[PDB]
Amino acid sequence: KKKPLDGEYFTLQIRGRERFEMFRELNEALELKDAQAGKEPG
Amino acid sequence: KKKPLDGEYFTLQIRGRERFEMFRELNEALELKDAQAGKEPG
Amino acid sequence: KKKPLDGEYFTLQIRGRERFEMFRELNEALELKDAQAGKEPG
Amino acid sequence: KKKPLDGEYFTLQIRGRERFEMFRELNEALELKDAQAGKEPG
Repeated sequence: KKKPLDGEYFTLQIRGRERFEMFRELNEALELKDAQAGKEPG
Repeated sequence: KKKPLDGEYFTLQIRGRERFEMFRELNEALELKDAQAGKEPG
Repeated sequence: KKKPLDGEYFTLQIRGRERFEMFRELNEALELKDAQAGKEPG
Repeated sequence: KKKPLDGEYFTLQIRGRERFEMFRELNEALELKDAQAGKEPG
């Protein structure tokens, strides 16, 4: 498929695997919002 | 000092510089509470 | 439509107007994923 | 003691008890850093 070039691309070292999964959820959250930006104004 | 056994160490790609600073903030947030887990709750 | 059984309904006092808008953003974030829990993951 | 001028005070309806405990955790997180804003960064 090859996705287009999105915004920049940084990284973050999250210590502790427990809190790691927690941050991952927040990442996907904002990710879906960005995809809803190109969606209808509704 | 600091911590004997360090937890795992993963990483996360944060697209977008604006949202990046947002996640980094939460990172130090949880890290602070971790240092408070040393002395019992008071 | 929307959702048959609504989950519980609590509340939270957010001190500071600046940080307030920050939490509200995460609120709608999780709410969006909840609506996606209807159709299987794809 | 504590803080002279308290910031504003709003509220937020968190649907779902599971996600509720999640937001509450981040609440105390930012509150802790606020108390550290007293002494310069070190």
